[PDB]
Amino acid sequence: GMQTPALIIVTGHPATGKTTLSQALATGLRLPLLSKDAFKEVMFDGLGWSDREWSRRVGATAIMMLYHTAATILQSGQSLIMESNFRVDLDTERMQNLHTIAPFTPIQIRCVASGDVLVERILSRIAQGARHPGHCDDRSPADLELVRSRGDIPPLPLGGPLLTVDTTFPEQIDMNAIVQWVRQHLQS
Amino acid sequence: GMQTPALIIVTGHPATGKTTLSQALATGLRLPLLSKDAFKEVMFDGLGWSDREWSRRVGATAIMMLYHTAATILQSGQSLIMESNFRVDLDTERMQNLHTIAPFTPIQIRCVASGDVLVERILSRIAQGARSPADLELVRSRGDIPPLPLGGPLLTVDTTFPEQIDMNAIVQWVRQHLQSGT
Ligand SMILES: [Cl-]
Ligand SMILES: [Cl-]
Repeated sequence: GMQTPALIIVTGHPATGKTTLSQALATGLRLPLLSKDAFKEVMFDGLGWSDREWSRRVGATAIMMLYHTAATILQSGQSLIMESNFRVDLDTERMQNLHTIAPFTPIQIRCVASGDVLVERILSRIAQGARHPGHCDDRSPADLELVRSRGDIPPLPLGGPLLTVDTTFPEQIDMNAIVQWVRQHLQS
Repeated sequence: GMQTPALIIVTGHPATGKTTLSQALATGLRLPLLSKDAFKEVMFDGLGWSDREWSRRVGATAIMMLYHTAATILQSGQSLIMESNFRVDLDTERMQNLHTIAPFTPIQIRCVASGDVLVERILSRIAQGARSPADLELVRSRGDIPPLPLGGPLLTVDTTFPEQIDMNAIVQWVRQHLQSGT
């Protein structure tokens, strides 16, 4: 059909639950999922990894791949989910540029959690190796105090609906309710 | 839709017309297009250039990115086009692995053209900012790329004389096979 496709943006600071949530949305809505960190990991596996500067350069490149791949999916009329710790200062204009070549209707989910919970997750994920080593995640005492005192990520000013999901206490999260929230908005 | 999605594979050696043709298929069928060269270009722009082994590594990584992206698109039930100079020895297994995690119905288009025309195109692309004598000799004498043994329909398109290519006919050839698999 001629309908404008939906672009579901899942954002949040690192460790706020955006990975799990975006994956649940992909399974629940049967939609393609483009994740910055997943793209970075494909690149670390193909080109190698080293230090934080390389991680940053690979991340900037992964973000470029995310927008490139999104455009061709949206141009086919298919909806999709994009997940990253999006930055208002740079991603607002990237989303505008995307919209110009591949029109979409935005739906945004922002994940948040307490500093203490975020610090616990960052540490355990790195200790238990759930996190790819190439990311070279800043895990020093200063880094963790910055994580702890950061507050919630600002959402992208895209228009359209926004849901904020606090994952501080995961037991309180009803994933199907979140999927249904998106479905209702896709239906409109 | 619950129909198995199609995976349209556009293969060919460099400069055989696989780029233009895959773009015509994407726009003509309104499907996503994943191109090895296009992914490589995004990576060179973000990471830079160096010795030609780097380009080789970037190429290998772009391919991995192609299969990564294809999987999620196919898993949603959406059909797509993948364009590359696919290699029988490595991409046969990668396509099998993809099928396991993201079932698809393959449709293949292989582009070919005379070596002389291929050299001309490559030289002009090199000259028009868009190649050793060994590189060019390999281009001229190499012969046609082997198609991937994936089953499904195969169409070979000889682009030595582009004026005689009916692009719509090719679109409808694929579209008829899509209707056949619905
Ligand atoms: Cl997360
Ligand atoms: Cl070409």
